[PDB]
Amino acid sequence: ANSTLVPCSKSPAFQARMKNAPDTYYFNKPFKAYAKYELCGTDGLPHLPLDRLDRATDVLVPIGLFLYVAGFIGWSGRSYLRATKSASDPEMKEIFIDLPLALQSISKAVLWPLLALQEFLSGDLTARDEEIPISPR
Amino acid sequence: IGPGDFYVHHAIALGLHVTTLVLVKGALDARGSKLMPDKKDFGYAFPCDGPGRGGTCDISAWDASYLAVFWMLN
Amino acid sequence: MQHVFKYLTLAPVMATFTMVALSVVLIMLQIWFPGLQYGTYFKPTP
Amino acid sequence: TLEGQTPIFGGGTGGLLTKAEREEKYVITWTSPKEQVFEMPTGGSAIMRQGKNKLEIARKEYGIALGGQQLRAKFKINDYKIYRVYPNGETQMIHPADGVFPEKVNQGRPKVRYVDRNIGSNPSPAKLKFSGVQPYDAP
Amino acid sequence: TQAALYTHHQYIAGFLMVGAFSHAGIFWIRDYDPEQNKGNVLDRMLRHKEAIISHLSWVSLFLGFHTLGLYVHN
Amino acid sequence: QKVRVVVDNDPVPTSPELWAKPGHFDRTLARGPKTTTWIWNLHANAHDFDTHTSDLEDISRKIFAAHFGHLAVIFIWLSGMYFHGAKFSNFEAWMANPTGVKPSAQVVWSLVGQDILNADVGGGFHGIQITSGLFQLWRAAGITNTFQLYCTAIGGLVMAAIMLFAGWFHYHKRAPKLEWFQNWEAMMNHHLAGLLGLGCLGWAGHQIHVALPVNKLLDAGVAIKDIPLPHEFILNTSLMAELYPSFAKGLVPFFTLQWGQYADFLTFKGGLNPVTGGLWLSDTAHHHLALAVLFIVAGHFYRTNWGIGHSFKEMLDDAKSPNMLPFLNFIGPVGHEGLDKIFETSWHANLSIHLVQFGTASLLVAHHMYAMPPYPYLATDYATALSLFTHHVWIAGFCIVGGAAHAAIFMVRDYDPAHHVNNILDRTLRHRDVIISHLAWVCQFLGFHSFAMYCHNDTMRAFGRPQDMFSDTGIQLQPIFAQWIQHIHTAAVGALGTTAPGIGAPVSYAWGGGMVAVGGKVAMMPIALGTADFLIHHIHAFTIHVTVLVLFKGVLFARGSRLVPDKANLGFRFPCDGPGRGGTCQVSAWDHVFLGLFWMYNSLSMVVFHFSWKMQSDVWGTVDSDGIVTHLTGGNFATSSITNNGWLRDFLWAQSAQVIQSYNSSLSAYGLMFLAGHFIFGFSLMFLFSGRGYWQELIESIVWAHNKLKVAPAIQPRALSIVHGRAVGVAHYLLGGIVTTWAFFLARMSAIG
Amino acid sequence: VERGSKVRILRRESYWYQDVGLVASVDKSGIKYPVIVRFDKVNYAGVNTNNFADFELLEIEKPKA
Amino acid sequence: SHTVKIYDTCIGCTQCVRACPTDVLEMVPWDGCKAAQIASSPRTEDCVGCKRCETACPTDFLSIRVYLGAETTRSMGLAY
Ligand code: CLA
Ligand code: CLA
Ligand code: CLA
Ligand code: CLA
Ligand code: CLA
Ligand code: CLA
Ligand code: CLA
Ligand SMILES: CC1=C(C/C=C(\C)CCC[C@H](C)CCC[C@H](C)CCCC(C)C)C(=O)c2ccccc2C1=O
Ligand code: SF4
Ligand code: SF4
Repeated sequence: ANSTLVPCSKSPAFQARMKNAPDTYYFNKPFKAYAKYELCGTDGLPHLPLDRLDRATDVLVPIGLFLYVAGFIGWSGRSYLRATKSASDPEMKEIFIDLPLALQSISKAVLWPLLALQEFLSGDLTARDEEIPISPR
Repeated sequence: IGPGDFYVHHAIALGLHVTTLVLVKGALDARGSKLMPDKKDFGYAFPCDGPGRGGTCDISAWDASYLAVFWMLN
Repeated sequence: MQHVFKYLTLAPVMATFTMVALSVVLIMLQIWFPGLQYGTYFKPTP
Repeated sequence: TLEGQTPIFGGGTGGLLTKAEREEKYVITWTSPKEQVFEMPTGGSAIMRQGKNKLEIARKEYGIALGGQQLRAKFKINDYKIYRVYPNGETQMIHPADGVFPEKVNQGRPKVRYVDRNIGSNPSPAKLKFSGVQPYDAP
Repeated sequence: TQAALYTHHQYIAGFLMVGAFSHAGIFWIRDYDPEQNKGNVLDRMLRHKEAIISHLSWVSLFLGFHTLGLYVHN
Repeated sequence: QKVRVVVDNDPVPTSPELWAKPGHFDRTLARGPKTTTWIWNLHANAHDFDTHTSDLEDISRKIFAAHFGHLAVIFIWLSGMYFHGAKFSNFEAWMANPTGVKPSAQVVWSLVGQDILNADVGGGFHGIQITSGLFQLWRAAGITNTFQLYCTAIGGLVMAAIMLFAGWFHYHKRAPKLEWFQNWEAMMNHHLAGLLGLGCLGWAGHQIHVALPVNKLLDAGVAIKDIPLPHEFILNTSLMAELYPSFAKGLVPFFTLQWGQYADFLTFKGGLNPVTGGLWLSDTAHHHLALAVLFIVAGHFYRTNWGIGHSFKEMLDDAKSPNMLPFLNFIGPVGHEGLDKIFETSWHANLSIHLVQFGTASLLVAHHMYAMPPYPYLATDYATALSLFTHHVWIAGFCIVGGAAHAAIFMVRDYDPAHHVNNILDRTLRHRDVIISHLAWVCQFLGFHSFAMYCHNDTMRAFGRPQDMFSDTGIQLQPIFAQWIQHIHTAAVGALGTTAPGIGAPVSYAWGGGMVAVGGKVAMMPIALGTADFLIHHIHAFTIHVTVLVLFKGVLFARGSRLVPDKANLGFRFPCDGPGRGGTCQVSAWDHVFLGLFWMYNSLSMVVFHFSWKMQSDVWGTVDSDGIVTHLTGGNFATSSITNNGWLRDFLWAQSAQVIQSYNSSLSAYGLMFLAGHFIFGFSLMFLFSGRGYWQELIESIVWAHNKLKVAPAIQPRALSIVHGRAVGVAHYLLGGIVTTWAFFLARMSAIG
Repeated sequence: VERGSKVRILRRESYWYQDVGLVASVDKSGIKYPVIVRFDKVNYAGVNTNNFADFELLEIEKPKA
Repeated sequence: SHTVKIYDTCIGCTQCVRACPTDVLEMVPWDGCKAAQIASSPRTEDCVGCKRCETACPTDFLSIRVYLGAETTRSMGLAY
C-alpha cells in the first residue's frame, strides 16, 4: 500500500494551504471537498493515484463519461457523412449543414456503443483494403 | 519521482513518437506517395517537384530527416 | 427570408453557434460547481 | 549578319553583360505594322520601329517571353525569330527551329526522348545498381 | 562532469537515432527491389504503411493534446 | 461645370440570396468546394475587389461602401471605450486623485478564479489597470463625470448606425459614377478645408469654450462638484470673463485684427503645465486654431469649377527637364509626365502612398507625445506613456509595410508600360540594379559598423579590456550633430541665438532647459545623448535600411528580373517558378512583403526596446524633497546597453522579473500571455521551416484511416498552399513576438510605474 | 467496359488507384488508352478525368439498363 | 543539362509545349492517341527545369517528366 499519500484532511501542509486561501467562492467549497475526498502528497496538494482498488469509481466515472461523449460526437459525424455520400453534391452538404439529416444522426448516436457493435459484427464498420485509395509501394 | 516526473516522461514520449513518426513516414514514403508516385526515380535528396499539383516543398525523404532533426533536438 | 435561413446553416455559422452553446454550458458549470476535480465529481458537498 | 534596326531605348541596367561577349548572346528580330511601345524583357519600356526590328538579349528565355507573351499575344506579330550568336561571329537560328511554331504539329519532326511505357513502369533503382543507367533511361 | 556526460551521450544518441532512419530511407530507394523481397516480412511493412503512419500520428496527437492541455491547466 | 455629381439609381438590389452563395464574387469559387483549399481561397480573396470584376467604376463603388463599414466598426469600438469608462471604471475617483489612482475600465466576472485580475487600482475600485490613456484624454477634453461619457457612448452607436446606412445607401441605392471618384481637385479642396480645416476649427472652439475653463479650474484645485457644467461657461459669460478677462469684450478684437488682446487664452508659452505635466491647453487651442486657418487656406489651392486654382495635371506635366533646378534636371525630358494616368485608374497606388503617410503620422505621434506630453497626468503615468509609444510605433510599421505591399501590387496589376515612356517611373525601373546594389552595400556597411561593434564591445568586456570598448570611458563615439541640435533648440527659446523669442519655456524639456515633476515623479527631463545613443541610433538606421532593401527590391523587381523575366504574368502572389534556374523560391513580390514583415518586426522591436530602457534609465523616476532623481533602473543605459550581453542581462533578464513572478497576483494574466506569446512564436516555426509536400503526404495516411472507417469527408483535405503556409508562419511569428513584448512591457509598468 | 460502366482503377501511379470511376466514352481506334473515366474526387491538379486501358480497369457494376 | 522524357500516356494536348519558357518541347506526329501527336524534347540543352510543362500536363500521372541533372550556364538561368 502506498504510504507517502495520505488523506488531505490529515495533511499538515494541506491544512496550511486551507487557512491561507482567500475567502471567495473559488476556495471555500473546493477545499472542503478536497479535504474529504482527495489524497495529498507531502507538498499539501491533491494527487491522483491509479494504484487503489477502492475509489475505482472515481477513475471509471470520468473516463466512461468522456468516452461516451467523444464517441457520441464521432458517431454523429460518421453517420452524417455516410448519409450525404448518396447525394448528388455531398460537398455542399458539408459547408451547408443539412439540419434534418444532422438531427437524425444525433438522435441515433445516443446509442452509439450498441450501434458500433452491430456495425462491427455485420462487417459494415470498415471498408475492404482493396477498395481504398492507396499510394504505390 | 512524483507528479512532476509523470508529466515530463509523457512529454518525452510525445517527442519520441513524433520524431519516430517523421522518420518512419519519410522512410516508408521514400519510394513514392500519392503526391509523387515516382519518387524513387528522383533519389533520396532533391529540392521538390515544382509548384504543380498544389506544391511539393520538402517532399523528398531527405527532407523528412531534415524535419526530424528539429524534433530530435526538441 | 429563405436565403437567410440557408445562410444560418453555413458551416462557420453553425460551428460558432455550437461552440458558443458549449462554452455557455461549461461556463455555467464553473459558476454553479466551482472547483470540480477528478475524484470529486458527483459527490455531495461536505 | 542580322538585319533590322534597334528599338528606341535610352539605356538600362538589365541589358547585356560579360557573358554576351565571352560565351553566347541572343538576338530577336521581328517586323511590326506600326511604331508602338512594348516592355523590355528586363524592365523598362521601349519603342519598336516601323520596319524590321532587332533586339539584343542576354538569355533565350527573354526572346521566348517577348515574342510569345508580347509580340504574338498583344501585337499580333508572328514572324519573330530568335538567333544564338557566338563570340566568334557564328549565328544560328533557333526559334522557330524548322519555320513552324513548336506548339503546332509538323511533319518530319522525330520523336526525341520518348519512353514506350507509362511512367509507373520505370524499374526500381536497385536493379540498375552500378550500371550507370537511370530508371527513366532504362529500355 | 555528471551533467556534461549525460547530456553528451544523450544528444549523440539522438543523432545516431536520426541517422538509423535516414539510411533506412536511403535503403528503400537505392537497395530495395520488390522482386527479391516479394511476400516477405519487409514487403509486408510497406504494404500497410498507411496504418503505421496514421496510428503513429494518433499517438502523437493524443500525447500532445493531453500533456500540453494538462500543463496549461496547471 | 466640370465638377458635378452623377450617380446610378438602384444599381444593386438589396437581397440576401447571395449570402447563401459563398464565393460568388469569384468565378472559380462560385462553383463550390472540391477541396479544403476552396475554404482558404474564399477568405483570401474576399476583399480583393479588382479580381471580382474588371470594371473600375464597380470597384470604386465597393471601395466607397466598404469604407463606411469600417467607419461603423471604429464607431462601435469608440462607443465601447466610452461606455466602459462610464459604467465599469473608476474615472470619477481618478479625477479626484489623478496622481494616486491607477486608471481602470475593465472588470472581470468571478467564475474560475479570474477575478484575481481585478487589481487594487485605488479609489475603492477593483479592475484591470488600463494603459490606453483614455482618462487623461477625457480630462483634457473637460469631461468630469460618467454621464458625459455615457452620452458619448450613445452618440458613438448612433454614428455607427449612420455610417452603416451610408454604405448601403451609396452602393445599393445611389452609387456614384467613376468620374465622381476621379475629382482630385474637388476631393483635395473638401478634405483640406472641410475635413482637416473645419475639424481643427471645431475642436479649437471646444477647447476654448469648454476644455480651457474646466481644466483651469481643475488645476486651481477646486472640486469636481463645484465646477459648473461646460454649457454654463457659454451661457453665463461672466464666468468666462473671470477666468479670462479678454472674453469680456466679445468678438470685437477678432474682427478688427487686434488679436493680441486674446493672448490670455490663446497662449504661446511652450513647456509643460507644472500642475499636471501636460501641455498647456491654451497652447493647444492656439495650435489647433492656427492649424484650422492654415488647412482652410490650403483648401482653396485646387481648381474645381471657377478657373481659379492649380491643376494636378499641369504641375506633373511641367516637372521635367529643363524646367527643374540645374542639378535636378537628371529626371529626364519627360519627368513626372504620365504619372497622372496612375492616379486615374490605380487604387493600389493611392493606398500605397496613404499607408506610408499613416506610418509617418503614427511615428510622429509616438515621438512627439512622450517628449511633449499633451495630456494632463500622462507623462507621470509610466504604464500609459510606454504603452502609447509602443502601440503607435507598431501601427506605423505595419502601415509602412502595407504601403510597400500595395506599391508592388500596383506594379504587377495597374502599371502600363505605354503610359510611362522615359518618364521618372520608367527611368527608376531602368536603373533598379543601380539602386538595389547601392542599397545592399550600405546595408552591409551599416550592419558591420553598428552591430559588429556591439560584438567588439562584448569581446573586449569579456577580455577584461574596458578601455578598448566603444563607450564614454573608452573609444568615444559622441553624436555631436544630435547634441548640437539639442543646444540650438534649447537656446532658441532663451534657455544661432534666440531664434524663437516668443516661446517662453522650451518646446520640449527632452532637449534641455530644466526638469518637470508632478507627483514626486519625473514628467520630462533632458535626455542626454552619448556613445550608447550613437550606437543604438545607427542600429535603427541599419535595420530600417535593410527593411527598405527587402521591400524596395520586391517593388522594383515585381514585373520580373534577370532570373524570371515574366514574373508579372505569374502575378503578385505566387509561390515560385519551379526548382529550375537553381531554384526560384520566394521570387514573387508578395514574398518580399512576407520577408519584409520579419525585418519590420526586428527593426521596431529594437526601437521600443531602446525607448523602454532609455526612458527608465535616464528620464523616469522619483524626485525627493531635495530635487535628487533616482531613476527606475538607475542609469544602466550608458554602460550596460553598449553590449548585447548587457541587453540580455540588464534589460531582458532583469526587467522580466515582474512578468516572470506575476503568478498568484493581479498581474498573472500578463504572466500567462508572456508564455502564450512564446508558444505562438515557436508554433509558427514549423510553418516557416517546413513545406507542404511533407504535410500533404502525411494527410494521405490520415485520410486512409478515415476511408477505412467510412468517415472520409467529401471536401478532400489538403495541406495549405505554399503561399498560405508562409502567411500562417509570419502571422503567428509576429503575433507571438509582439504579444510577448506586450506582456513584458505592461507587467513591469503596472508594478513599478 | 463500355459507356456508363462503373469501374475500379488498377493503375498503381494513378491518383484514383483502387478508387471508383464512371466510364464516359470508349475509343474504337487502336490508341493505347481508349477508355475515358470520370471521377467525383479531383486529383492534386484539380483534374477529374483520365484515360485508361482495358487491363487497368475492373468492372464492378454494369451500366443501367 | 536536365532530362525531359515523354511517356506513352500523352494525349497530344500541346499544353506542355505552350507553357515552356525556353522552347524545349515541340509536337511531333504520332499514332498512340486520338490527337495523332505527341510531345518531344529535342532541345533539352535549353531546359531550365522550371517544370512548367509538368504543371500544364493534364494526364494522371504525368506524361512528361523533368529530371534535374548537371547544371550549366543556361540551365541555371544566368544572364551573366
Ligand atoms: C467638406 C467635405 C467633406 C468631408 C468632411 C469629407 C470627409 C470624409 N471623406 Mg470625403 N469627399 C468629399 C467631401 C468631404 N469628405 C467630396 C466633395 C468628394 C468627392 C470628390 C469626396 C469623396 C470621398 C471618397 C471617394 C472617400 C471619402 C472619404 C471620406 C472620409 C475619410 C475617412 C476619415 O478621415 O474619417 C473621418 C472620420 C470622421 C468621423 C468624420 C465624420 C464623418 C461624417 C460623414 C462627416 C459629416 C460632417 C457633416 C458636415 C456633419 C457635421 C455635423 C456638425 C459637425 C455640424 C471622411 C469622413 C473616404 C471614406 O472613408 O468614405 C466613407 C473615401 O473613400 N470622400
Ligand atoms: C487601409 C489598409 C488596407 C487595405 C484597404 C488593404 C486592402 C487589400 N490588401 Mg492589404 N495590407 C495592409 C493594409 C491594407 N490592405 C497592410 C498594412 C499590410 C501589411 C501587413 C497589407 C498586406 C497585404 C498583403 C501581403 C496582401 C494584401 C492584399 C490586399 C487585398 C485583398 C485583401 C485580402 O486578402 O483580404 C484579407 C483577408 C484575410 C483572410 C486576412 C485576415 C487575416 C489576418 C492576417 C489576421 C490578423 C490577426 C489578428 C489581427 C490578430 C489575432 C486574431 C486572434 C483570433 C488570434 C486588398 C486590396 C492581398 C492581395 O491580393 O492584394 C491584391 C495580399 O496578398 N495586403
Ligand atoms: C466527423 C468526425 C470525425 C471522426 C469520427 C474522426 C475519426 C478519426 N480521426 Mg479525425 N478529424 C476530423 C473528424 C473526425 N475524425 C476533423 C474534422 C479533422 C480536422 C481537424 C480530423 C483530423 C484528424 C487527424 C489529423 C487525425 C485524425 C484521426 C482519426 C482517427 C483516430 C483519432 C480520432 O478519433 O480523431 C481525434 C480527433 C481529431 C484529431 C480532431 C477531430 C475533432 C473535430 C474538430 C470534431 C468535428 C466534429 C464534427 C464537426 C461533427 C459534425 C457532425 C454533424 C454534422 C452531425 C479516427 C478514424 C487520426 C488517425 O488517422 O488515426 C489513425 C489522425 O492522425 N483525424
Ligand atoms: C557511421 C556513421 C555514418 C556513416 C558511415 C554515414 C555515411 C553516409 N551518409 Mg550518413 N548519417 C549519419 C551517420 C553516418 N552516415 C547520422 C548519424 C545521420 C543523422 C544526422 C546521418 C544523416 C545522413 C543524411 C541526411 C544523408 C547521409 C548520407 C550519407 C552518405 C554520403 C555522405 C555524404 O553526404 O557525403 C559527406 C557529407 C558531409 C561531409 C556532410 C558535411 C558535414 C555536415 C554538414 C556536418 C556539419 C559540420 C559541423 C559544423 C562540424 C562537424 C565536424 C567537422 C570535423 C566536419 C554516406 C554513405 C547522404 C546520402 O547517402 O545521400 C543519399 C544523405 O543525404 N547521412
Ligand atoms: C512550439 C512549437 C511547436 C508545436 C506546439 C508543434 C505542434 C505539433 N507539431 Mg510541430 N514542428 C515545430 C514546432 C512545433 N510543432 C517545428 C519548429 C518543426 C520543424 C519544422 C516542426 C515539425 C513538425 C513535423 C515534421 C511534424 C510536427 C507535428 C506536430 C503535431 C504533433 C503533436 C501533437 O499532435 O500534439 C497535439 C497538438 C498540439 C499540441 C498543437 C496545439 C493545439 C492547440 C493548442 C489547440 C488550441 C485550440 C484553440 C481553440 C485554437 C485557438 C483559436 C485559433 C484558431 C485562433 C503538433 C500539431 C507532427 C504531426 O502533424 O503529427 C500529427 C509532424 O509530423 N511538427
Ligand atoms: C499637424 C497636425 C496636428 C498636430 C501636431 C496636433 C496636435 C495635437 N492634437 Mg490634434 N488634430 C489635428 C491635427 C493636429 N493635432 C487635425 C487635423 C484634427 C482633426 C480635424 C485634430 C483633432 C484633434 C482632437 C479632437 C484632439 C486633438 C488633440 C491634440 C493634442 C494631443 C496630441 C496629438 O493629437 O498628437 C499629435 C499628433 C501628431 C504629432 C501627428 C499627427 C498629425 C498629422 C496626422 C500628421 C500629418 C502629416 C503627414 C504625416 C504628412 C502628410 C503628407 C504631406 C505630403 C502633406 C496635440 C496638441 C487632443 C487634445 O485636445 O489634446 C489636449 C484632442 O482631443 N486633435
Ligand atoms: C543574427 C542573425 C542574422 C545575421 C547576423 C544576419 C546577417 C545578414 N542578413 Mg539576415 N536574416 C536573419 C538573421 C540574420 N541575418 C533572419 C532571421 C532573417 C529572416 C527574416 C533574415 C533575412 C534577411 C534578408 C531578407 C536580408 C538579410 C540581409 C542580411 C545581411 C545584411 C548586411 C550586413 O549586416 O552585413 C554585415 C554582416 C553582419 C553584421 C553579420 C555578422 C558579422 C559578424 C558580427 C562579424 C564577423 C567577423 C569576421 C568577418 C568573421 C570571419 C572569421 C572567419 C573564421 C569566418 C547580413 C549578411 C540582407 C542582405 O543580404 O543585404 C545585403 C537581406 O536582404 N537577412
Ligand atoms: C503544420 C503545417 C501544415 C498542416 C496544417 C493544416 C493542414 C491546416 C489545419 C487547419 C485546421 C484544420 C484548422 C482548425 C484548427 C483548430 C485548432 C481546431 C479547433 C477545434 C475546436 C473543437 C477547439 C501545412 O499544411 C503546411 C503547408 C505548408 C507549409 C507548412 C505547413 C505546416 O507547417
Ligand atoms: S517554393 Fe517549394 S515548390 Fe517552389 S521551387 Fe521552392 S521548394 Fe520547390
Ligand atoms: S501536356 Fe502532357 S498530355 Fe499534353 S502534350 Fe504535353 S506531355 Fe502530352
